[PDB]
Amino acid sequence: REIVHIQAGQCGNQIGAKFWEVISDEHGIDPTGSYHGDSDLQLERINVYYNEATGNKYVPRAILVDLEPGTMDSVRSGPFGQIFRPDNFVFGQSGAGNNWAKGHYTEGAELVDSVLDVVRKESESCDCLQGFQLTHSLGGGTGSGMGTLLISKIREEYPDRIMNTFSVMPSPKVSDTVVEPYNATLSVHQLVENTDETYCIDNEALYDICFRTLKLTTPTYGDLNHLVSATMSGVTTCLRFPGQLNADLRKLAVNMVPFPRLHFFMPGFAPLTSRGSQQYRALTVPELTQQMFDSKNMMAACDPRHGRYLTVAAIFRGRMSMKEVDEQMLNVQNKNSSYFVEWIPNNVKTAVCDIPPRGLKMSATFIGNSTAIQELFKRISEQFTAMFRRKAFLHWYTGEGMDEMEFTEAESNMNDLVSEYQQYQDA
Amino acid sequence: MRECISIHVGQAGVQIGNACWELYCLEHGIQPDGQMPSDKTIGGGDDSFNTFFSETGAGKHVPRAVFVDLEPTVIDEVRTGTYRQLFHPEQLITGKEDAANNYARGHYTIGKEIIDLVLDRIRKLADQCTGLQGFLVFHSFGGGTGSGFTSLLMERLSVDYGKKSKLEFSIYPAPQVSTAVVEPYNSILTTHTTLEHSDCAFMVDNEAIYDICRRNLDIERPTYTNLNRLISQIVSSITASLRFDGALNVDLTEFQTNLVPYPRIHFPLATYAPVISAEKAYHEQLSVAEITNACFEPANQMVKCDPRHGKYMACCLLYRGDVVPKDVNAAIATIKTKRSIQFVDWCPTGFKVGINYQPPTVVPGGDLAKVQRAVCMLSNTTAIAEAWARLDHKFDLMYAKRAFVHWYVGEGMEEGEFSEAREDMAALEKDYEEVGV
Amino acid sequence: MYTFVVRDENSSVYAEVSRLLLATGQWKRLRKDNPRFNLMLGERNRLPFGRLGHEPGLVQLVNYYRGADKLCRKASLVKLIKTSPELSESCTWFPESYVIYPTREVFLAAYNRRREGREGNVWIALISSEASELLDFIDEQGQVHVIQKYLEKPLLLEPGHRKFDIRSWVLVDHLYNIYLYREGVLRTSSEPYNSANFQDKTCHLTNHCIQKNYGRYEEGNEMFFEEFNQYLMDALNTTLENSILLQIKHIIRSCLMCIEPAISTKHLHYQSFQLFGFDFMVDEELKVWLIEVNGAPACAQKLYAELCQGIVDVAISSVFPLATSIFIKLHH
Amino acid sequence: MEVIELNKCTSGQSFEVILKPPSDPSLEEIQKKLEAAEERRKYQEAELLKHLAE
Ligand SMILES: Nc1nc2c(ncn2[C@@H]2O[C@H](COP(=O)(O)OP(=O)(O)OP(=O)(O)O)[C@@H](O)[C@H]2O)c(=O)[nH]1
Ligand SMILES: Nc1ncnc2c1ncn2[C@@H]1O[C@H](COP(=O)(O)OP(=O)(O)CP(=O)(O)O)[C@@H](O)[C@H]1O
Ligand SMILES: COc1cc(C(=O)c2c[nH]c(-c3c[nH]c4ccccc34)n2)cc2c1OC=CO2
Ligand SMILES: Nc1nc2c(ncn2[C@@H]2O[C@H](COP(=O)(O)OP(=O)(O)O)[C@@H](O)[C@H]2O)c(=O)[nH]1
Ligand SMILES: [Ca+2]
Ligand SMILES: [Mg+2]
Ligand SMILES: [Mg+2]
Repeated sequence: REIVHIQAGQCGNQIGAKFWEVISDEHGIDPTGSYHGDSDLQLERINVYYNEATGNKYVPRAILVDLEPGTMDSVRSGPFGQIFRPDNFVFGQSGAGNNWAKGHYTEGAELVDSVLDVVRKESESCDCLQGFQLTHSLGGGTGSGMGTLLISKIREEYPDRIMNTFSVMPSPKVSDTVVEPYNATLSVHQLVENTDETYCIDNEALYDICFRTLKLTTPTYGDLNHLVSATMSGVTTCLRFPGQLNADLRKLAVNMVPFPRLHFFMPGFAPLTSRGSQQYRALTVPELTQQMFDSKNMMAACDPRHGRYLTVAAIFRGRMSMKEVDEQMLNVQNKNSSYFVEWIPNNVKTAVCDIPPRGLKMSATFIGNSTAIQELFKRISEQFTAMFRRKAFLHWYTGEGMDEMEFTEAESNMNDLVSEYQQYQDA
Repeated sequence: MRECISIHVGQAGVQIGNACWELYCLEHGIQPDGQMPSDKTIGGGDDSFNTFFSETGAGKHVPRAVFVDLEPTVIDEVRTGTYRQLFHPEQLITGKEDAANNYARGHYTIGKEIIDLVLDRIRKLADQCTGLQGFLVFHSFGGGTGSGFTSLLMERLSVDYGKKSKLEFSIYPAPQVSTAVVEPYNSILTTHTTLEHSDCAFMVDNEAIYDICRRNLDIERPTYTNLNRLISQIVSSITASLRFDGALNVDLTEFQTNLVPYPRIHFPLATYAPVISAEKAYHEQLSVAEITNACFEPANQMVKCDPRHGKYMACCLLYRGDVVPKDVNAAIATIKTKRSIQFVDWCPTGFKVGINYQPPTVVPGGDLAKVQRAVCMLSNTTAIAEAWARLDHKFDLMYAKRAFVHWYVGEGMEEGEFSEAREDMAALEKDYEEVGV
Repeated sequence: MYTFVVRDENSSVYAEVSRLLLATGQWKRLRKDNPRFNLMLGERNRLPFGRLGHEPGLVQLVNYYRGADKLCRKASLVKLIKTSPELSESCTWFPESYVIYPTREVFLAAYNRRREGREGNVWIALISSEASELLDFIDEQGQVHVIQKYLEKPLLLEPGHRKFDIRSWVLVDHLYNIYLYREGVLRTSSEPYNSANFQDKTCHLTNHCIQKNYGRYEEGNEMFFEEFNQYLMDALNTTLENSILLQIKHIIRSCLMCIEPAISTKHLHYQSFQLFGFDFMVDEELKVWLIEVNGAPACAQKLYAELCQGIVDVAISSVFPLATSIFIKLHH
Repeated sequence: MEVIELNKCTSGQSFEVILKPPSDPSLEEIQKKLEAAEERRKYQEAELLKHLAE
């Protein structure tokens, strides 16, 4: 059950690069592509993300995409850059200019088919293809505009596979351009229709965690991406390692998504850690459980207590008492049963993995389908109208052929998304 | 002699089948390579164990079994396991993609593409049978394959083998070992579709087995292997009369005769005692009266329910070990005074007893201790409908919002089959009430 | 924190039981159909006992005993006493009773016995002296009815020549301990009893509700145990303990010990307690008779505080602990 | 308590004790429903591909 990885744009390639760094280290694959690992648990499900090359070398099933050569050259220069398959670098030269229209309709349109060719060559090699995961942001042009254009084309060719995305939402606390609410609103409209599961990695949450909890006075993208890679490793453990659940992307959608449009998850991690510095006290299973459900550990700036949980998935990594994990997880639901919908019985699932991530003896990753995620969409929606009611900065988009009416339709579709999440918060 | 074909569907059915066939082999003296030194009729025979095993010219004894899972991981361990020589490769059928916990995907989408192949491998076993009795179908309620494909297969078998009995060993969903949030949907869907095609069904509620493992086997978190070795013990007790010489329950038809007076109410409750741990260094061996009494303790039942607030329609005691009828009648006499055992007015208040002198067999390195005597009671009591109420309520909570229903419609199913399946369930619960009041 | 849910809003008793529990700060009330409760204060009819005891990690308790209806329904009560060897046909504290459905099993044979000596032949359902008067009154309704010997010579308090009934409140906990509330109540008829006119059934029926004279000799036609003990002393030279309460403790013990094997939750996956109200009648020879067992009982206003608090300590906090006794344990 | 129909053998015995006396669809039909579903599937997929075509 192979997964095909796609990272698009500056943000997609940067967090995408760290993901392959992180999980390569967990599976004991070095930059040369060779396995130098202790446990056979590291190789049992290694084919989910890696192609096995002659000489018994491992190649990530990854496609590196961008409309500009800058960041992709950075990836190749980087520590694990040589692990990638050189033919899977698909890039243009013009750049998207933080413009969704450029990524979706004009500059990206020229490059889309070449990417699909590399995607296709990786799919035909797959014994049984689960689907795809895309890393990108929604505030730029390439990851936002071209990524969603890629997602639409992949669904056309693989209508019966899972589409998974790691989508970085924009925040003024960490913003490159005023037009990010436009890029995000246009992308969400697409994600609502063409993705089965998308993890909402909110840059606002990453900032606040770095500023408040990690006491980082001035946080870089590397400090944010340290959180993102920790989350991406955690929400991938059930796929990469053997377990009782025998987890895959389709079963995750079945259990997490009661209604097809409500497929935007609140990720969470515990314990929160700043790069480099390692603390020496392992947590207690009770500590993991409360931090992971704590609003301060959520990677999307939403208040779980302003909503209700439709479904929850928790994964514990480390050597610990599964009996204690059971009790503790059971304790939090019974303690706070008001924040879980009553009409989906047994909507919290817990999995365990023996191997912990680098640097921690025990950790917990949290995946939540909370109706509180509407707060995220409300925030982006408010930033959008503030400019849109004055038509400000629209000329960057209309110059590439877009129409005002497309913005109105995207604005409206997202507002419906918020109404629908509200519907089940009162149900 | 009349052959019985076992069909193991899905992970739960396959892994539970492994436990059973491993236990059948130890009980009959069949080693993992298929040889049975005790069998002096080489290459064939019409002995009681030949109901479940066929013989080759080379003297190997092969299970009259087919294993079918829509995914290869589980049946592949059967291909490389300790009993890999036991099964012919055509007995194990696999696909590449499972049903994703989706009844509709197992029944309609993926099931439609593998049904003809399975029926043909089933036909290959049926062609070795001088007088085929029927089928024993092992599956789960909660799995997409175990629910969706099983009902598909149950319908076809009624078509192709209309004169042969079909018995079920169904695993009823429990959150302590749950694998999907839609398991209530799959249970109701497959029960509704299978109900008329099953002659008798033994439900094992994972909650009950799990707790029995924790309480009586002192296991903090029981594994599937822990549950399955205990389950195979119960299954072996139920099937022993088919594989051993006896006067009671010698054909699948006898199960319907003795346990099922009305066709739809065909879910007998199974209670098993004693479950004693191998780790206990000092054990006191329980008497015939102590183990018979334990059969009326809800903690020893495969489903948790209160038989005191229901009515019996049949009741069998299947003893294994040092038991003689005098002790059984004495235990029944004292128990009848102290217990709330009410029968329906149109059935006699009586027990049908079977005794096999060979005491229960245990797998070496298992968690179950060896006992001098044991019993499995099979009683058809309306109290089992408590399980239907629990399951139907959860179905009602989700279906009220049509949560997850889109996954089913997306495989070609119609919303109407949900309400139709739940109407049948509502009727089932009412039929149990009429009998039980 | 423990959790509980309420599913009977007309429970005066457990209305209090919620308030006292929330006030402990250690109990939180979920909504009706939240399955993840520790305690269920459940409905009166069709309570879903089959659903209790299947929530992993949750010890569930409930304030009703499944199967206790057998004792708390007049039709079943008579069938229970007749058919249980523990009680037997030769039962000396339950008036003659026969169940007659509307469309005479052996009821005729008993009424004809009384024409042999013209003994008192007053029955009840309602009160009549001719069988035809009563029998033609149960078919006029359409449901099951039971007729029982009317205690023609009951005990009357003077001044007033008045009729009463004693209601005792009994609590049975998850251990099947039987707790008898030390405070009882006499529901008194303010009307002077007289056997000439049954159909003026206001001095004959002692229901607090039916006495729509309300408050003459005692408030709310309710006399408490201290008052009734003093009277018995001053009037009859005896006590409530010796002349009455022994027999009540005997009946309460006998009725609940009879049905224990059928309702006990000792080895069950959920647990039961239940408050009962036993209603007794005392004849002129200081003999106590059992009239009805009430599975859904209502307390007297003066005692809600004390009893509902005893319910928490004995039946609830015994299973969900927190950070002399008002009951009398009837031993078995 | 009457014991009845006691049968014995080297493997064991069996008997009955009485405390008290009393007081399918065709193959083509399966083929229709199976194929009706696959069509409802193809219809919904075609609608998807038409919408993508727009
Ligand atoms: N007792 C017992 N229960 C099992 C076992 N395996 C799975 N289950 C239960 O079966 C239910 C899920 O059914 P599965 O057998 O896993 O489903 P499946 O037939 O493989 O179907 P799909 O995987 O969805 O295609 C859950 O309730 C599990 O608890 C087992 O080996 N023993
Ligand atoms: N055999 C009998 N002889 C004389 N009086 C009797 C009697 N049985 C009952 N009574 C009296 O008449 C009334 C009979 O009605 P009944 O006992 O059914 O009312 P009730 O008990 O249903 C009200 P609640 O349920 O609230 O206690 C009793 O209150 C009692 O005072
Ligand atoms: C738990 O975490 C994961 C599970 C699965 C999975 O396949 C899978 C299979 N049954 C379930 C499941 C059953 N009842 C639930 C109630 C709520 C949520 C999930 C479930 N979930 C897959 C994952 C995963 O976490 C990260 C990546 O993929
Ligand atoms: N968390 C995180 N966010 C990023 C990173 N790089 C860019 N972003 C965000 O992505 C948006 C800009 O998108 P970008 O990927 O650079 O544009 P693109 O290359 O045209 O797709 C802004 O909201 C940035 O805050 C990164 O490395 N980490
Ligand atoms: Ca032979
Ligand atoms: Mg940028
Ligand atoms: Mg499977």
